[PDB]
Amino acid sequence: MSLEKRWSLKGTTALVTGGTKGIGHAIVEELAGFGARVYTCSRNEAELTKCLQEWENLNFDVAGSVCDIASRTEREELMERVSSVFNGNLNILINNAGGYVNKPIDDVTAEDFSFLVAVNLESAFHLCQLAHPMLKASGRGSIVHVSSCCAQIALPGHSMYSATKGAINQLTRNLACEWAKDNIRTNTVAPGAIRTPSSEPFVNDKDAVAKEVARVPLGRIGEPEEVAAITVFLCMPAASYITGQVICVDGGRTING
Amino acid sequence: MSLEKRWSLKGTTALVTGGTKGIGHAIVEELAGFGARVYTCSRNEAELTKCLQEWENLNFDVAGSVCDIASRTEREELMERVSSVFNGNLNILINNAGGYVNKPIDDVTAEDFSFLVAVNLESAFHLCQLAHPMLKASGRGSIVHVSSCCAQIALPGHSMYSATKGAINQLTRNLACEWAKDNIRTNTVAPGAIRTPSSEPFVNDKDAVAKEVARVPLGRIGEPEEVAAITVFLCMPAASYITGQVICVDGGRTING
Amino acid sequence: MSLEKRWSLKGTTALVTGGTKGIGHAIVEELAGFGARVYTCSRNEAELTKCLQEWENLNFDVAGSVCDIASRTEREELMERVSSVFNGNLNILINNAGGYVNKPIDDVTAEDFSFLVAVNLESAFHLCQLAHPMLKASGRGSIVHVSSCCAQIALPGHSMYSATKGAINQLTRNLACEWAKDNIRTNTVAPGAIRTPSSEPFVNDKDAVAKEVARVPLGRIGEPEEVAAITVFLCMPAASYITGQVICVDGGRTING
Amino acid sequence: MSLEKRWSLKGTTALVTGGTKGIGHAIVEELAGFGARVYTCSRNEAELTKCLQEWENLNFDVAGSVCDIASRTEREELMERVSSVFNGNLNILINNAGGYVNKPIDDVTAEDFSFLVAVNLESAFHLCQLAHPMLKASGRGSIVHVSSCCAQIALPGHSMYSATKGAINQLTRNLACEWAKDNIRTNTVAPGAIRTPSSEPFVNDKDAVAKEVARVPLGRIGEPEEVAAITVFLCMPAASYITGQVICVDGGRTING
Ligand SMILES: NC(=O)c1ccc[n+]([C@@H]2O[C@H](COP(=O)([O-])OP(=O)(O)OC[C@H]3O[C@@H](n4cnc5c(N)ncnc54)[C@H](OP(=O)(O)O)[C@@H]3O)[C@@H](O)[C@H]2O)c1
Ligand SMILES: NC(=O)c1ccc[n+]([C@@H]2O[C@H](COP(=O)([O-])OP(=O)(O)OC[C@H]3O[C@@H](n4cnc5c(N)ncnc54)[C@H](OP(=O)(O)O)[C@@H]3O)[C@@H](O)[C@H]2O)c1
Ligand SMILES: NC(=O)c1ccc[n+]([C@@H]2O[C@H](COP(=O)([O-])OP(=O)(O)OC[C@H]3O[C@@H](n4cnc5c(N)ncnc54)[C@H](OP(=O)(O)O)[C@@H]3O)[C@@H](O)[C@H]2O)c1
Ligand SMILES: NC(=O)c1ccc[n+]([C@@H]2O[C@H](COP(=O)([O-])OP(=O)(O)OC[C@H]3O[C@@H](n4cnc5c(N)ncnc54)[C@H](OP(=O)(O)O)[C@@H]3O)[C@@H](O)[C@H]2O)c1
Repeated sequence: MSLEKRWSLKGTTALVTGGTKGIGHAIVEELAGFGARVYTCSRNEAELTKCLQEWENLNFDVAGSVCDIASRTEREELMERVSSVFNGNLNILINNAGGYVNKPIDDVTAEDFSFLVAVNLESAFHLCQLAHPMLKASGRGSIVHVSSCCAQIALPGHSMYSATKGAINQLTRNLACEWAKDNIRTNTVAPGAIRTPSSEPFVNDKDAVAKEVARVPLGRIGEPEEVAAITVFLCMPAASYITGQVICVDGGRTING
Repeated sequence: MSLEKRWSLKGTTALVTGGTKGIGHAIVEELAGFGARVYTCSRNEAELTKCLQEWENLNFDVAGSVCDIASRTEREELMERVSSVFNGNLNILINNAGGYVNKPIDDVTAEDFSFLVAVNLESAFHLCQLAHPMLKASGRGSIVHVSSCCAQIALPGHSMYSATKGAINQLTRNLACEWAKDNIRTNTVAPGAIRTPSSEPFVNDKDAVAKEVARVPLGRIGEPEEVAAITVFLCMPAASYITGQVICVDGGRTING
Repeated sequence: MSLEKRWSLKGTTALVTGGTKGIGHAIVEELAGFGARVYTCSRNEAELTKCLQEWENLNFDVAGSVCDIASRTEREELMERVSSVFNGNLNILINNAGGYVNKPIDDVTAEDFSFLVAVNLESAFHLCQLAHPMLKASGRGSIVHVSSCCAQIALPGHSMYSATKGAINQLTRNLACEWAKDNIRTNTVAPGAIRTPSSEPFVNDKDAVAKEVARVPLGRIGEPEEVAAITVFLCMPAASYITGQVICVDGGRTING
Repeated sequence: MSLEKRWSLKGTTALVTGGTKGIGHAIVEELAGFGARVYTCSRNEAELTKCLQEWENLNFDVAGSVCDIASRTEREELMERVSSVFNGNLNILINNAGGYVNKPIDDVTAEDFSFLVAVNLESAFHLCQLAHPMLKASGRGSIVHVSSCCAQIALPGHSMYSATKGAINQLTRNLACEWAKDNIRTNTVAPGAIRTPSSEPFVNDKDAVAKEVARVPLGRIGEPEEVAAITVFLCMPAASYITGQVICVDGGRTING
């Protein structure tokens, strides 16, 4: 296969959960920029409609609908709309939307626990199950979860958040092996500190980011499109021999002494 | 500190969940053999009473009560009995009891998901929270989760089971870092195929174990006391500089090509 | 930067060691396909000349000279020619050329040891040293080592080969952290079994292929351009936040139980 | 086997390279404390003689001879003496003695490279080869390398040192798999900062200590016997199912964000 084909996504369809802000927003534009048809979602109808209007002016083909992926019913309705819009053919699934709690281990409540598990673990797992017939039908499927580099080290207050992301890391390996017979590859991008609306409060704390950036060899927090780039590459045919891998996008955070 | 003291557990107290069968049963006898006072539990009153009667004849000091660690209420009652029996001083917590489901990813039900998470992840997490005041009060605390070597590789049908065990692996690192100030170390033993009542059906399938043992460099399945030995060592003062680690007890399974 | 600029190597200069066959040949053509001026080498003058002739006819700007990277003097002369050709401005360094010995541990000779160390480890380390001033001068530097997925698992007869590759994996982390101040990133691509002239004896052993393929979830040996694609991506500005990582390109080999 | 027999080295024979100071000295006394007949070595005749005199007075059966493990001829003469002393029956091989250089990557000289490779990598590999017939003859063999926790992260000035130790980590996996048929297990203990005569310049730099201690969850540098304890455990029959593992002994250093 030629270079132009191997580095292209024209004629592919993709689903990105939580694509109205930050990393997921960058992933949607990065996928559409390489010729993919993108479907996304969020919980805010006004914000989602503004983004769909913005992407239309950029000549992108992006559809979407309101969906809280922490609800089993709404995950099923979402995959039913995706299956009808894309005619049951889905090439790409990006499990981007997540949830975050920053509390010491003693302070994690029962509701904190179930919230993180529902949005970070059960949602991705169920969406993979629902996507399986469509990924197999497309002929070339690519699942990319976005996890966190703190699923390999210990950060203060990240216990249950990092634990759910660690489960996602292992789920990557099971999916890659079980669904290899369906020509479906599964990988994970694990970001470090990235400038998103969710990381804004931490970013506006001068003393907090100074502690963080000092641990980063590249000496800065990452940008959303620095995560979206590798995410998109893993979905290209050029990555046809890469499956089951956890790629850290952290500027060297986790490997730094 | 002398060699005899560093390799001893005399004068310590321990809690082992699910200590009536298999690995947990071996852990209880291994802890008691080194002079520890052991508290354990299971869901079967008759079987638990027989084990407590057996350990009494072996001159062990083992107490216990019926408890389903998948229930939040029963976990709280258990830690209240442990706190009264041990006078609020607990040195060792062994999160041994677990749950297992063997199904392809497509077949994992919503009830399969919540069952595995409750017994493998939430129970261990909550029991650590409840044990924290007593571990800090003892002056030298040791938490050991028992996970699985399949939280680092992909085995058929192990998806959600391995995913919960992967979360346990990351939780080890958070606990070791957050509670280091309380002189509490946290580690994890990750067993391979071990001869227990739970692994019996797989063990009695000649073709299935032949596939498994062929992947094991040592050419056999492990015994329960091969897991209990390292578990006990991690609780001794000799392991005083080992914390946050995931030790695989698999006969070389996961590192074998 | 825009999408077009982030996914481009236009205006860059690169060095690939061993680009006349196999993976290195795929990397050269992949780099030039994205607009990079390439310099390559090998030990065979006639073969390198034919490659340079072929690449010029494909309108690539690729230069080359004969060099045995296992020779310190020839590594210095190589980096001297690269400096004059590119005017002391080098963006990319790909350490591809290596050596291989398949013998049990009892059979590895002292000459086998020193050969594997010289070609797989010392060459890459020294070339990084000699390239450091030029990479810093470019303003945007990217080092990529080609290691092996068997640096994480044990394959029969791979002991010393995998040991040197394991040393490469660690060197990646040191290079990423020490030279991040110079705007240089360092990563590593660790391939599985790839169809190259070196692997030809392994590929023509139908029994040995079937044994290896059975352990690969994707059910096949990789192709050279499947390694070259991710190699080139790690050199693009799109990978600006990825450093110190070892990316296994093996079709799921190392994570398949 | 019973508890007493599984946690015993009575009747065993061991070899520790570099047992006159620091970690190796702790390993010798720890092995003999459990009943093992030990053989050790160093490059200083007077110091080794005093150690042998001290160990005899403590009623240990420890023998020794002068040997520079960086010399192939002296490694062969060493293993020749070990064979006659133990009558060709060797249970345990501890590769403790090593070398260290702290320089930035730009400053590592060709002599620094070859020195680190010879003492940290080639010595251990060759000694394993020479010990293989004796370990197989013992009927129960155990190899333990002493690597470093910095073979998983990047510390300033550790590049080549950590690279050789990273090679040791991989060699552990090959040795465990190739020699499992001979009833030989191979594992690795990877220490953090330990109070040894070698680390004395680092320990007497109050600024350098505080910088390192701040990254250690346990908030202190380790002690030699904290490394020796787990080293001895991996040689006991109790560890019969543990092989091919790298156990970090660093107080949580490598997993602390
Ligand atoms: N520093 C970092 O940013 C960082 C570091 C490590 C890992 N990560 C991971 O990277 C991923 C991206 O995170 P982010 O930083 O972009 O912030 P985020 O809050 O995880 O992403 C927010 C986007 O997802 C949507 N969303 C949130 N919860 C949702 C739900 N339950 N159902 C449907 N949509 C939902 C949001 O829209 P609405 O709020 O309107 O629903 C918004 O469009 C996350 O999974 C996170 O765990 C981020
Ligand atoms: N091959 C293997 O055996 C293997 C491999 C990898 C990992 N592991 C892990 O090693 C650990 C030990 O497992 P195992 O093989 O000994 O079998 P297991 O079924 O996990 O352990 C059973 C013991 O725990 C008790 N138990 C089970 N569920 C419980 C609950 N909800 N509440 C309280 N007690 C409970 C059982 O008593 P009752 O049933 O009477 O309650 C029994 O005493 C598990 O966590 C498992 O995940 C085992
Ligand atoms: N299955 C696989 O192919 C596989 C698997 C894992 C890792 N790898 C790694 O991936 C890399 C690519 O290997 P490959 O299979 O492409 O090898 P290959 O097909 O034999 O290619 C070797 C290339 O490097 C050149 N070369 C070899 N030794 C050299 C030296 N001392 N100095 C200068 N040039 C030299 C060769 O040219 P001359 O021979 O004319 O000098 C040739 O152009 C290697 O580092 C290998 O260790 C490969
Ligand atoms: N902070 C740490 O201490 C630390 C951290 C990470 C890893 N490590 C590793 O742990 C191991 C223990 O190091 P250590 O700190 O105990 O070193 P040390 O205190 O300097 O002990 C060195 C011992 O080995 C002997 N020795 C050194 N070079 C030798 C050679 N070429 N041939 C024969 N014997 C030799 C020495 O005796 P002579 O000098 O009289 O020959 C001495 O008995 C080393 O492999 C080291 O790389 C240590």
